[PDB]
Amino acid sequence: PLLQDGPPPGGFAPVRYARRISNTGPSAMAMFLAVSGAFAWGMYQVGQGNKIRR
Amino acid sequence: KDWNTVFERSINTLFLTEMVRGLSLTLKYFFDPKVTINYPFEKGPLSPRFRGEH
Amino acid sequence: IGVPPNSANLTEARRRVFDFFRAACRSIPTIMDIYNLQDVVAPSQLRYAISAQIRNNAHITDPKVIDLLIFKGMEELTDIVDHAKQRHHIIGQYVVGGKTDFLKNFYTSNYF
Amino acid sequence: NFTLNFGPQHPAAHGVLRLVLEMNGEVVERAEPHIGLLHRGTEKLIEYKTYLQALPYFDRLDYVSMMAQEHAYSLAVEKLLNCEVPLRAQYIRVLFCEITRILNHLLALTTHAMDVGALTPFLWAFEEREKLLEFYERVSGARMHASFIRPGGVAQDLPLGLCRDIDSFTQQFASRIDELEEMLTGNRIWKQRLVDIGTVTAQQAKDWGFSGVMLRGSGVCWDLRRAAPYDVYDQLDFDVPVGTRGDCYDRYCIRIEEMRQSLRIIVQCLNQMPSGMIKADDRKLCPPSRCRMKLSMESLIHHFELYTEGFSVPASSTYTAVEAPKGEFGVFLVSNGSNRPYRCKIRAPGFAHLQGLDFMSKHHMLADVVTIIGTQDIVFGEVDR
Amino acid sequence: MRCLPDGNLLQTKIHNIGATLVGVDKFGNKYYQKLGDTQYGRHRWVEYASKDRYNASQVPAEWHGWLHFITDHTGDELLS
Amino acid sequence: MMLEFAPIFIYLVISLLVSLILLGVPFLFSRFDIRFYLVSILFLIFDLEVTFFFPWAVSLNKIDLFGFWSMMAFLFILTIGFLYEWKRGALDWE
Amino acid sequence: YIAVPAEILGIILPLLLGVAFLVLAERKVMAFVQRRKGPDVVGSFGLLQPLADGLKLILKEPISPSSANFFLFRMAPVATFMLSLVAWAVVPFDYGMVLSDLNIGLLYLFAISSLGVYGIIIAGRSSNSKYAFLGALRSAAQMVSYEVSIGLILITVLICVGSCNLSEIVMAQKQIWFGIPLFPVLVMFFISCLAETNRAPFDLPEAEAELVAGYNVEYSSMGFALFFLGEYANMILMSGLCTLFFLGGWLPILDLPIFKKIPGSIWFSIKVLFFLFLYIWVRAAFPRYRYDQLMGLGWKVFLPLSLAWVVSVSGLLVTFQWLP
Amino acid sequence: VRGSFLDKSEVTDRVLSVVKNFQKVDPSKVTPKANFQNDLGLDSLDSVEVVMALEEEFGFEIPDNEADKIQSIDLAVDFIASHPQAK
Amino acid sequence: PVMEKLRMFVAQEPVVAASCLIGGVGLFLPAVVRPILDSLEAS
Amino acid sequence: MDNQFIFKYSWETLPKKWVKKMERSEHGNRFDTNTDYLFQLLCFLKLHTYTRVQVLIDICGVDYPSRKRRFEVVYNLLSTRYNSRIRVQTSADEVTRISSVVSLFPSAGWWEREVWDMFGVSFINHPDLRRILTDYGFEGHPLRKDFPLSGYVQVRYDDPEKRVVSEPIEMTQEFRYFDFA
Amino acid sequence: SKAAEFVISKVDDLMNWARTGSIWPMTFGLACCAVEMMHTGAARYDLDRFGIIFRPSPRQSDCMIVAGTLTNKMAPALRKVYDQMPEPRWVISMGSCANGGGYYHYSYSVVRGCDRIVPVDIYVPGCPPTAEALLYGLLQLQKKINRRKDFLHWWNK
Ligand SMILES: CCCCCCCCCCCCCCCCCC(=O)O[C@@H](COC(=O)CCCCCCCCCCCCCCC)COP(=O)(O)OC[C@H](O)CO
Ligand SMILES: CCCCCCCCCCCCCCCCCCCC(=O)O[C@H](COC(=O)CCCCCCCCCCCCCC)COP(=O)(O)OCCN
Ligand SMILES: CCCCCCCCCCCC(=O)SCCNC(=O)CCNC(=O)[C@H](O)C(C)(C)COP(=O)(O)O
Ligand code: SF4
Repeated sequence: PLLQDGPPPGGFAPVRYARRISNTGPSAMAMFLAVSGAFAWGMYQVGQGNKIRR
Repeated sequence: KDWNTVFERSINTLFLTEMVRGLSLTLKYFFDPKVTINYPFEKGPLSPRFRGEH
Repeated sequence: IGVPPNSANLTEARRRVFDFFRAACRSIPTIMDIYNLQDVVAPSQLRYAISAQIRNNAHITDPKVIDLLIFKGMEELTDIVDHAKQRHHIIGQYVVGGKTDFLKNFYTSNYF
Repeated sequence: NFTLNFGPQHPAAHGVLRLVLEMNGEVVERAEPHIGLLHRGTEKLIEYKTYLQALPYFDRLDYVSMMAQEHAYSLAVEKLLNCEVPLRAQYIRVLFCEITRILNHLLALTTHAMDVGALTPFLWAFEEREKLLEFYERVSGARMHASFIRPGGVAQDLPLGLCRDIDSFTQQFASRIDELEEMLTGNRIWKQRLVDIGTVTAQQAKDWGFSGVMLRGSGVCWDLRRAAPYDVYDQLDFDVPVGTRGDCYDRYCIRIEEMRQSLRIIVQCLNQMPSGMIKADDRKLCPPSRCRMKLSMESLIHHFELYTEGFSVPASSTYTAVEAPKGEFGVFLVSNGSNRPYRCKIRAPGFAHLQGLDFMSKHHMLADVVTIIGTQDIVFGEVDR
Repeated sequence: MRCLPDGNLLQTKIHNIGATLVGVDKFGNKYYQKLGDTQYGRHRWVEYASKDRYNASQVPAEWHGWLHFITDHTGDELLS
Repeated sequence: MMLEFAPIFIYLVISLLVSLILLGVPFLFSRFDIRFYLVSILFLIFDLEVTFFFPWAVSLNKIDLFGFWSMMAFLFILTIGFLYEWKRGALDWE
Repeated sequence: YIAVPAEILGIILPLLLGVAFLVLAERKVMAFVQRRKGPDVVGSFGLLQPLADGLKLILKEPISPSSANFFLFRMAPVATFMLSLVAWAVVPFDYGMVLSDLNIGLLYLFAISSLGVYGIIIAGRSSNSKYAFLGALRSAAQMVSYEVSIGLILITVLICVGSCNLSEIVMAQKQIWFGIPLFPVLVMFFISCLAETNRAPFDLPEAEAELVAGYNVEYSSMGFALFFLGEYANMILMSGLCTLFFLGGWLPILDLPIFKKIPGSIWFSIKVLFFLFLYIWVRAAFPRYRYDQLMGLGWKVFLPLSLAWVVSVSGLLVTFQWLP
Repeated sequence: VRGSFLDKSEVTDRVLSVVKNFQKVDPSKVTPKANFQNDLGLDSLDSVEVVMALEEEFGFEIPDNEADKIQSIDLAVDFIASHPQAK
Repeated sequence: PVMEKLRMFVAQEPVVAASCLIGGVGLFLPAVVRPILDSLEAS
Repeated sequence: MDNQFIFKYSWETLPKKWVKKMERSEHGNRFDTNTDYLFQLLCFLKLHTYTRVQVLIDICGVDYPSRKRRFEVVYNLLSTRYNSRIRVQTSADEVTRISSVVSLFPSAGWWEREVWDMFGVSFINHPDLRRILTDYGFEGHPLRKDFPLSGYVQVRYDDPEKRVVSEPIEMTQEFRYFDFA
Repeated sequence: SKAAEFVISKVDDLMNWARTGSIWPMTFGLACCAVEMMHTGAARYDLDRFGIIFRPSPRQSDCMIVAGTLTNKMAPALRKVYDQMPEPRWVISMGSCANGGGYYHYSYSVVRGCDRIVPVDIYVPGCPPTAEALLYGLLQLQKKINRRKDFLHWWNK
C-alpha cells in the first residue's frame, strides 16, 4: 500500500566507517630492561643453585 | 635517523611485538559465544519469498 | 611462429602443404607410442591416411582455402599429439586399425 | 626447464584452475593458464532466450557478485529501449550493488588469506557474508541468484523492516573490517607474502586491459562510478583509493578501503531512500500487479504477452559497462528488433586479469603464484562463460 | 542415555534448560523457545519425538514456518 | 653403566610391533638443485660444531679459562667460514 | 625385566590416546577462535570423534601404488612413527618417573631428532611422484636447518646444568627455572620446535593450496595415519622438552608447602598443556612463510642468535665462577 | 671393429625395396638409376612420400633443403650411403 | 663519518647486531672482567 | 573530450581511405574500416596526442549469414586519458585472414583466440593462435548461426574402455523452439 | 547361528558408526554451488562438528561432492580423481548443473549430469541448494551408509 520500507524520521544514527586506532602497546626500553634484568638476576640465581647442588 | 627510533625498531622486530596483538584478539573470540546452528534441531532463518520446491 | 599471411598463389600454398605433410608424417612414431598401436596398425597406413586426406582435396584452386585447410590440419595434429583422447579403433576423426546398398539401407530404416 | 602442471580440483584455488608453469628451480619462468574448463556456452544459449529468460545467465557469470551483472545487463537493455527507471529503484539498485561489492571483497580477501595460510579471517568474514545473503533472500527469496534487478527497475519492493536491519548491520561492520585488518595488515608474515609481489606498472595495466583494483593499484585514478556514472552514483559521496606501488599489498589495502567506502555508500542510500514506484511505468515492458491482471483486460493482455513472447528491443547495438567488484564488466548487446538478443558478448575483467598472469608472475617463487592469483580475484564463471 | 553417543541431541538437551514449551505437533515433536539474544534473538528449536532416527523432514508444514522464522505464528495458530 | 639402555631396546621392539599391527590390519578386511647439497654441507659443519660443544659444555668446570678460549678459537675459525658462506649467497634461497 | 613391557605399554598406549585427543583439542580450539563449535556430534561434546576417525582409517582399503619401491613406501611411515614413540623412553614425568635414566639423554634426544628426517625423505622418493619428492626435499631441508639451532640451545642448557641427564636438568632448576634468565632462548626454542615439526607458520606439507604438494600426498589408510600420529606425538614431545628445559619440569612454581601438595606429574602436565595450547593458538593466528623465507630465517636469524647465546652464557658463567 | 657408415650395397637394396613396394611402382621400372617423376609415374606428393619413407627405413631425418635433390634412386643411395646418422 | 653507518647497519640488520652484542658481552667478560676479579682476589 | 569532438577531429585528421563509415550516436561513436587498414587505424588512435586510445576493452565477432562477408569483428576501445570510448569495426569471411593487433595491445591475444574458436576468423602475425574455450579436438565454430545449440557430440564414461569417450548426440527431450513471432 | 548373527550385526553397526562419524569429502568446486558448499563448512553450519573434514587429496577422501557445472573438457579430470578414491567411497551430486545439466542442459559443451561420468549416491536439488540443503543431503548419505551390512554379506559369500 502507501507504506514502504525506509528510514525513520530524522534518518538512521551515524555510523563509523574509518579505522579506529587501538594502542601503542608495551614500551621498548621496558622490554629490553625486563629481559636484561631477568637475565642478570637469573644467572646469579643459577650460580647459587649450582653451588647448592655441588 | 636517530638512536631511539632505531632501537625501538630493533626491539619491535626482535620481540615480535605486532604478533602479540593477533594472538590477543584471537584469544578474545575464544571465550565469546558461538554462531553455529544446531541442525537439524535448529534452523536458519528464511523469508516468505523463499524459492524452494515447486 | 606467428600466423603467416595468406599464400599469394598456388606455388607457395603447395610448399606449405608439403611442409605440413612432412610435419604430420614425422609425428607418426609419437602417435604410435601414445596410442599403443604396435599390434593394431602399421605406420605406413597412418602415412597413407594423411596423404589420402591431402589427395581428396587436390581439386582446390583457391590458395586461401588451402591455407585454412593447412591451419586446421595443424590444429588437429596438435590436439592428436598433445591432448590425445584414446578410443580403440579411432584416432581423432580416423578409424585406425550379394545385395545392393539400397536393400541394406531399407532393412535398416526409412531414413537413408 | 621442468614443467609443473598445477590443477587444483577444489575451491581452495578456484577449482577449475589449471596452470602449466615452466620453472628454473623454485623460480617461475612462464605461467600458462589453461581455461575453458567452465565454458558452458552462455553466449550461445542467450541467443535462444527472450530478454527476460536471459537475465538469470548473468547471475551465474561472476557468481560471487550476482546483482552487479544483473545490473549491467538491465542497464544495457534500458539503454537500447530508452527506458526511464524510477528513483527509488535506482537507489535500491545502488544499495544492492554496494552490498554485493562487500560480499565479493570479503570472499576474495579471506580466500586469498586462507591460501597463504591465515585460516581464521575466512570464518570471521563468512559470518558477515551470511548476514548479507539474508538481505538477498529477504528481497528475492534466493540467497545468491536473486534475478532481482531487471530492465526497468527491480522485481519487487523491499519488505517492511529490511532497511532497519541493514542499518543495524552497518552500525557494526566497521569493527569487523578492523578485526580483519589487525589480523592481516600489520603482520610481518603477511607483508612478507605480499609486498613487492606481482608489481604492475600503469602502462602494463593499460596494455593488458586491466580494470578495477588491478588498475587502481598502479596509481591510475579510474572508477566507472565516477568516470561514467549510472543510477544515483553522482548523488553519493565516496572516495576512490589508488595505490602507489602497484603490488599485491597495495591491492589488498585498496580492497579493504573499498569495503569501507561501500559501507559509506550503503549508509547514504539508506538515509536518502525515497518513496514511490520500483518499476518503470511504461505498460509495454513491465509486469502489471497481480490484482490488476486479475481485474483489468489490458493488464491481463500485457501479462500474457510479457510472459510468453517478451518485449521487443529496436534494432541497434551498444556496449555498456559498470564498475563490478572485479573490475569493468561489459555487455556488447546486438538487437535485431525481435524479442531475443541477436548477439550478447560478455566482457569479463577476469579474462584480462588472468591473461596477465604470465607477465605478473615472471621471476617469482612458486608460492607467489597463488598470491598473484588471489590478488587478481579470478572467478571462472566469468572467465569461461 | 542417548546423550552419550549422540552429541547432537546433547546440545539440544543442554540448551532446553530454561526454555519455554511452545507446542507439540501430531508426531509428538516438541517446540521450544527462549526469548533471549544470542544468535540475534533466534531461539527456536524442535526436539524430535524419535530420539534416534530423527530427520529434518519430520517437521510438519504448520510448524515449518515457525521453525525457520518465516512466520511468528505457531503450528497451533496456523491449524486454527 | 649401560644398564639403562636395555629398556630402550625392548621399547623399540614393542613400538615396532605396534607399527606392524596398525599397518597390517587393513590388509585383512631429473632436476638437480645444488642448494640442497649446500644446505647439507652447512648442516654437516654445524652438526660437528654441536658434537664438539657437548664435551666442552660438560667439562667447563674443569678446563677453566684455557678450555674456554680454545673453544672460542675453534668457533672463530668456523664463524669465519660461516661469514664466507653468508657473503657468497649460500644462505639465500631466492 | 619381565615387568618392563608393562611399563612400556603404560607409556605407549596413553600416549596414543593423548595424540588422538590432541587432534580433537586442536579442532576444538581452532573452532572456538573461529566462533564455531568443532566436533560435537560424534559422542558427547565430540569426545568419540577420534575413535570414529581411527576406525574409519583402519577400515579403509590401502592403495599401495604400482611403484618400484614397494617395501620403502610402506616402511617410511613406520620409521617416523617408531622414532616419534621412542623418544619418550627418557622423558621424566616426575622424580623417578622415567623408563630409562640415561646419563647421555640430551644427546640421545638430539640423535632421535636427527633421525626423524629419513621417513619424510623416503616417503617422498619412494612414492614415484615428482611433487611428493620436491615437497619432501624441502621439508627435510627445513628440518635439518632448524636442528642446528635446536642443538645450540641444548648446549646452552647443558652449560648451565653440567650433565646430559634430563632428570638432573630438571633438578638443576630448583633455585630458578631456566626460562626466566634465558627467556629469549626459550622463545627461540619454541619457534625452532614449530619449524622442526613442520607446524604453522612453517607447515609446508599443509600448503597444497599454495601449489606445494606434501610428502605424504600419495599415502592412504594407516600409512597416512602413522605419519599424522608421529607428527602429533612429536608436538607433544616438543612441548614436554620446552617444559623440561625451561619451566622446571615437574617442579612447582614456588617452593612452598601449598604448591608441594599437588603431585609433580600434574605440574609437568599443566606446563605441557600450556605449550600445546600455544601450538594451536599460533596455528590459529598467523599466515605461513614461503620456503625461501623460512630457510633464510633458519640460517640468518636463529643460528647466529643461538651461537651468541652459547658464547654469552658460557662466558658469564666462567667469569664469575658460577659453573655447575 | 666398429664403423660409422652403412654399406653401399645394403643401402642400395634397402632403397630399391622401399621404392619397389611403395604403392604405384611396378617392380619393373625400378632400376638403380630410375628417376621418380620422369620414369616412375610419381607426382611431387608421391615423391615426397617416397623420400619420407626413406627416412623411416634408415631411422633418421633428411633435411628439407637436401631432399629437393634426391630425385632418383642413385641420388638417394648417394645421400644415405655416406650419412653417419644412417642406421 | 662512521657513526651513522653503524646506525644504518643496526637499523637494517637488527639480528646480526644483537648477536654481535650478545656474543661480544660473552667474550668481553672473561677477557676483561675475569682478570680484574682475579687481581682483586690476590690482594 | 566528447563524442562531437572525436567525430569532427577524426574526420579532419584521419587519412580518408581508412574509414568507409562513421556513425555518431548515443549508442557509441563507430568507425568502419577495410581489413587492410585496421592495424594502422588502431595504431594511430593509440599513439596520437588528441586521441590516446590506450585500452583495448575487447574484440568480438558477430555472424551475419545473409552477407557475403558474414563476420563482423568489433573492437571496443577506451581512452582513460580523455574519458572516452570508441568502437571500430571491420568485416570478414570464412577464409580471409585479418591482421592481429597483439603488438599494439597485448590484451588482444586471448580475445583473438576466442574469435578464432567461436567464429573461425584467423589473425595474421598472432604468436599463438589456437582454440582457448572449447574442448580439445572440437570441430566447428559454435557461435556461428548455423552451428546447432546442442552441437554434434556428447561425452560419457565407457566402462569397457575404462575412459570418458565422445559419441554423436542423443537427446532424451529435444530443445523446444517456441516461435512467438 | 543364534549367536553369530548378533555379533555380526554388532560388528556392522560399529563399522557403520565409524564410517558415518568420519566422512572426509573431497570437494570438486566447479561453479557457484562451491560457494554454498563453502558456507556449509563455515561457522554457521560447521561441517566439522559432524566429523566432516575436507581433504585435498582423493587418497585421504571417502566422499566426492560435485558442486557445479561439469563441462566435456573437465569430465576426464573428474573421472580420474574419482578413480583415485580408495573404497568405500560415495559421490554427492550438488545442484541442478551437476544433477542433470541445469540451465546449461542444452549446451554443446556441458555434460548433462555428472552421473554420466561417475555413480552418484545422493542428489541435492537447487540452483544453488542452500547450505542447509547440502547438510540435509549429507545426513541422507549417513542414512544410506547405515544400511550397509558389509561383514554379514562377506560372511555369507
Ligand atoms: C665466535 C667467537 C669468536 C671469538 C674470537 C676471539 C677469541 C679467539 C681466541 C683467541 C686466543 C685467546 C684470546 C683471549 C685472551 C685471554 C687469554 C687468557 O685469559 O689467558 C688464559 C690462558 O688462555 C690460553 O692460554 C688459551 C689460548 C687459546 C688457544 C688459542 C690458539 C692460539 C694459537 C694456538 C697455536 C696452535 C696452532 C693452531 C692450529 C690451528 C689464562 O689462563 P691460566 O693460565 O690462568 O690457566 C689456564 C686455565 O684457566 C686452566 O685450564
Ligand atoms: C611464560 C610464557 C612463555 C612463552 C614461551 C614461548 C613464547 C611464544 C613463542 C611464539 C610466539 C609466536 C611465534 C610465531 C612467530 C614466528 C615468526 C618469527 C619470525 C622471526 O623470528 O623474526 C625475527 C625476529 O624474531 C626473533 O628473532 C625471535 C628470537 C628473539 C630472541 C631475542 C634476542 C634478543 C633479546 C634481547 C636479549 C638482551 C638481554 C640479554 C643481554 C626477525 O626476522 P624477520 O624477517 O621477521 O624481521 C622482521 C621484523 N619486523
Ligand atoms: C593422424 C593424422 C593427424 C593429422 C591429420 C591432418 C589431416 C589434414 C586434412 C586436410 C589436408 C589437406 O587437404 S591440405 C590441402 C591440400 N590441397 C591441395 O594441395 C590442393 C592443390 N593441389 C595440389 O597441390 C595437387 O593436386 C597435389 C596432388 C595435392 C600435389 O601436387 P602434385 O599433383 O604436383 O603432386
Ligand atoms: S546448479 Fe545453479 S548455482 Fe549450482 S553451479 Fe549450476 S548454475 Fe551455479
